[PDB]
Amino acid sequence: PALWPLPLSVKMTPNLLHLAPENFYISHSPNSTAGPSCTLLEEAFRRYHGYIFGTQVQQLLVSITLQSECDAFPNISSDESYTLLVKEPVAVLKANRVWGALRGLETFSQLVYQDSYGTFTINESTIIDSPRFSHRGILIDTSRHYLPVKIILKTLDAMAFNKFNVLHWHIVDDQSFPYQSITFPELSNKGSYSLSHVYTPNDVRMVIEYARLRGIRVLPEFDTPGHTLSWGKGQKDLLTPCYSKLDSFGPINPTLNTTYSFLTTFFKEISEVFPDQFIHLGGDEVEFKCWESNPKIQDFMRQKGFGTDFKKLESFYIQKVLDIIATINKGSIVWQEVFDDKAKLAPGTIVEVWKDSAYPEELSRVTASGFPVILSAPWYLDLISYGQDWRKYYKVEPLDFGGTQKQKQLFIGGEACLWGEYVDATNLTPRLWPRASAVGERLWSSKDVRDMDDAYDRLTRHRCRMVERGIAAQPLYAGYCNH
Amino acid sequence: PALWPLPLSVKMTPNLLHLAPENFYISHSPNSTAGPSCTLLEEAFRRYHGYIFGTQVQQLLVSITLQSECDAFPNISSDESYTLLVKEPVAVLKANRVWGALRGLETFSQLVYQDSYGTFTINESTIIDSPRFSHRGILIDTSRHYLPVKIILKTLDAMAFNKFNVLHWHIVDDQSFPYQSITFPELSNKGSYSLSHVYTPNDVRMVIEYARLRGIRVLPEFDTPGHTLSWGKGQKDLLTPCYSKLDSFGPINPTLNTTYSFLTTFFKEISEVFPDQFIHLGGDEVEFKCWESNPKIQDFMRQKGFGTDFKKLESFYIQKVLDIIATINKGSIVWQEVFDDKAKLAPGTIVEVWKDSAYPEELSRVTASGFPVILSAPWYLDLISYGQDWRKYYKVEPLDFGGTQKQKQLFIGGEACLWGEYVDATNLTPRLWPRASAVGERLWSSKDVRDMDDAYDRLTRHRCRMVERGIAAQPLYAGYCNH
Ligand SMILES: *[C@@H]1O[C@H](CO)[C@@H](O[C@@H]2O[C@H](CO)[C@@H](O)[C@H](O)[C@H]2NC(C)=O)[C@H](O)[C@H]1NC(C)=O
Ligand SMILES: *[C@@H]1O[C@H](CO)[C@@H](O[C@@H]2O[C@H](CO)[C@@H](O)[C@H](O)[C@H]2NC(C)=O)[C@H](O)[C@H]1NC(C)=O
Ligand SMILES: CC(=O)N[C@H]1C(=O)O[C@H](CO)[C@@H](O)[C@@H]1O
Ligand SMILES: CC(=O)N[C@H]1C(=O)O[C@H](CO)[C@@H](O)[C@@H]1O
Ligand SMILES: *[C@@H]1O[C@H](CO)[C@@H](O)[C@H](O)[C@H]1NC(C)=O
Ligand SMILES: *[C@@H]1O[C@H](CO)[C@@H](O)[C@H](O)[C@H]1NC(C)=O
Repeated sequence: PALWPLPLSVKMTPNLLHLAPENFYISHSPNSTAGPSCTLLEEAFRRYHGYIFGTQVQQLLVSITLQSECDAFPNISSDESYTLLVKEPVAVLKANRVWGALRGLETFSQLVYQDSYGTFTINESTIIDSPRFSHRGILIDTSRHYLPVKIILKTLDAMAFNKFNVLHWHIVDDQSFPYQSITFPELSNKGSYSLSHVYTPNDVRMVIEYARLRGIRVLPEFDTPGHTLSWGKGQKDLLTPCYSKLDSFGPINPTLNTTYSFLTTFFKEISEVFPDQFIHLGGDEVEFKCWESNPKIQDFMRQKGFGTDFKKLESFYIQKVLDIIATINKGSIVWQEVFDDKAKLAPGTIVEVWKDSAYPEELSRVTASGFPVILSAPWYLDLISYGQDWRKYYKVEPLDFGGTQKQKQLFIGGEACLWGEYVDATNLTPRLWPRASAVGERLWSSKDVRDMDDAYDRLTRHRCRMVERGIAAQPLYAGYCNH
Repeated sequence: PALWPLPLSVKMTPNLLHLAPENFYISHSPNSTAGPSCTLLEEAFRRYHGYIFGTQVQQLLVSITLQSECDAFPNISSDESYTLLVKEPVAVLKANRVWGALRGLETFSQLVYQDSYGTFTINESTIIDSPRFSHRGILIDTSRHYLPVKIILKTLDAMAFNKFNVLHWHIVDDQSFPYQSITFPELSNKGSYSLSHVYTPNDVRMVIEYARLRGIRVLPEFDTPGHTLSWGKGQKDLLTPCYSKLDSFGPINPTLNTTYSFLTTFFKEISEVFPDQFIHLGGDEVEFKCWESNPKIQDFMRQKGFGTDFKKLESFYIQKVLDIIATINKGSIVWQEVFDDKAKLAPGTIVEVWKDSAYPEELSRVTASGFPVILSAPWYLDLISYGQDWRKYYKVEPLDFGGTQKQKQLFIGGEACLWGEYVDATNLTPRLWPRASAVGERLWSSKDVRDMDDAYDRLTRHRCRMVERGIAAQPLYAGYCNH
């Protein structure tokens, strides 16, 4: 009886219906673009029947209206709207695509409950729902700490329970390179913490398909030019050597052709491994020091007439990378610095705003320039604090920044980020849930859903539900669960 | 060979000795006051054999010098010192009491490591060790959230790995009364979150014996007169009705004869259930408004000539409870307010300093008045923050306050506290370890052990060892463990 996220339009009635575990079917409506050949739906039907059961409404008929997209990979443009008509003798779930059906199945399971005598019950009701924003993501960091594939899958399960639809996989960084590249086997061979802390091509396909079956996009992030210390272990001459030499290395060297030919071969591979339409190129916190200390780079700066402005060198670099992505049928997402340091961005390039200091203004600037924008700044869940910090994440109102409606339309969503300096398998799940659920509701539910007492009431029970489903979500406050 | 806490004296040699898993015995020296009939040692030998193994030193002989105390419960006066002589063919662990042997076994297990080829190895070495402080505790809160017995047992194991010797069990409080009382069945029947959220007499015995086998004291805290809301559900007319009329209640009513007869009977039961010599009476955050609003109490204040000074009414209450404890062969521990509010305490009453505003001065006052003191103030592990907060707990130097040497001798130790408003079985362990390990080394090791790099280096490996032993201790920073 606790809905989370709260659907767009909910109409409940005090009429009670009952379900019989051994005689309740989730089936395909005779009128549907999907049938038993639709693996995604067939698996969801079985999956949710187990989540639900561990007068009589004897069946839930599922009807997909338009071409189902059952065999496709979800996209930022995917329609996740759906309609739920709970009545006897047959309940009906209707949606334009399989994506909306997935969400509706989750909502339906949250409606079913057991009364005082253990009787499976559901109230007669009508639900009309659709997300406020299209990009609702969780960022995981598998470089600062390697995360076993199983916990990544458990995270995707929790994401589906919360209607998140994007897993921003910040797979590599300075400390380690777990991604196993087939065209460049020395990256992980030499950059991984160990050969037992790597993601084989199969581990990757596994995350991706498991995510697809839940309507979740897997956005890979291969951060450059900064945050690339671990890439140097296996790719010679990629990183920039620093000077008082020094045994220190800086960001990727943007003045070498070998750098671009390597990035060209590497991203062609990424374009073939990750089916998502987008590739996050990163571009955050590039340290200019080593570049400036390097003699050859000083000459390159002279030959290009960049003077002493290294943002131009950064821009030069990012623009060549951006161009490579553009030739491999992929879109690009970058951290705000790429935009702030005046790089020339092609239309459609998504900018992710992560810096907390006056981010509403950064939102105006980005959308003013006409670029799609994603907000993560107020949702750095790795920055833990004492108490109910879920309230501050919940209270955020993303569209509160100066701009026209056309500008506001460039805002496509946000992400709760769980960077890994202090996170691994021992503490990931409770740190992530239910704190991220606050971001989930703010990104899915209408802007007006803001009552804190009601939020607390539904979140408390949704958290217990996550625990009964095997997600070690931490408590909101003193209390207990009846599970 | 990552020792934690760092022993008092460690003399290491580069000579390597090796152990044969199938041919390595931990035995009673023929010269020892303990033998096979000593269950505590027999269980430890077995337990540590499994921890160690998941120029040959064939055996580790254990010699207890004075009366063993094998069948007793540990006490604040217990001698935990020991000596470890690691040499071939027989190593020797010698201690005055079994308590020191327990500590020695842990240290011995930390000296054994597997070399590059999986060979069990240990460096020839000599260790002389004893704790800097006698009271080294962890406070758990099973009221704000019920904790299944298994996580309490699990916590006791981690405490042993870290040389903690006191479990401060804040068993009840405002939100729930999990303790099952035989004399007062309704306290838990009506005050627990549910009947499946209680500690039966058997649950309590289990915690107590499991702790004893590890040289850990179980210190019970039944907080009064404040923090007693749940006690009111099953014991009528115990709590003070507040007025202004009001279906509202405050702390325990100190003016009724029924209160003291009830507490006399209740604490007699506690003195029989918990073998530890001390009972923590609590006494923190007593709100006076409810008392002030009660007519009958106002009368009592008049009859007693207390005027409008309710601290006198508080002192009155706690002094009577303190007297009850004194008549049942137990000592008392109280939160600082009892001392601060000028209650008359008998010699030997221990005062726990928990308020962090100028706690060093509070330490000065308490010891100046001649009372033993325990510090928890700077170690509130429930108050989480971003990053390596383990370092701030580690940097604390407890004896840095004004006082003579005699005053300083009254400081008997401290506790790392993990209050439960935001803690239950889903997040307790990773939140508690290795953060509490910092406090563990400050309370055990000498005052001069303060190098941060060395601490970081040993803690990091100690944390991996904890994970290996089944404790989901969270990471200190980026990295990995050689699983
Ligand atoms: C689902 O239906 C039940 C009715 O069977 C609703 O429960 C009733 O709630 C109202 C007001 O809260 C009470 O007056 C009734 O006593 C309840 N029913 C019973 C058992 O008599 C329940 O509120 C409905 N769900 C929602 C949220 O609409
Ligand atoms: C335990 O013994 C080993 C081996 O004698 C010590 O390690 C040697 O340390 C020296 C100098 O630090 C190195 O040159 C050797 O290469 C090491 N031996 C090995 C493993 O090849 C080790 O220091 C001793 N342990 C302690 C803490 O004293
Ligand atoms: C865009 C981004 O967040 N970059 C870095 C940062 O500034 O903070 C995080 C920790 O909070 C780090 O993990 C990231 O590497
Ligand atoms: C002595 C003591 O700590 N008393 C209260 C407090 O002030 O802080 C804790 C939370 O940090 C609460 O759980 C305790 O009930
Ligand atoms: C399918 O559509 C037809 C025609 O609109 C209608 O008569 C029939 O009742 C529908 N069947 C179901 C199960 O919805
Ligand atoms: C026990 O003590 C005796 C007498 O001091 C000594 O001879 C013997 O070696 C000791 N045994 C062991 C195993 O330490």
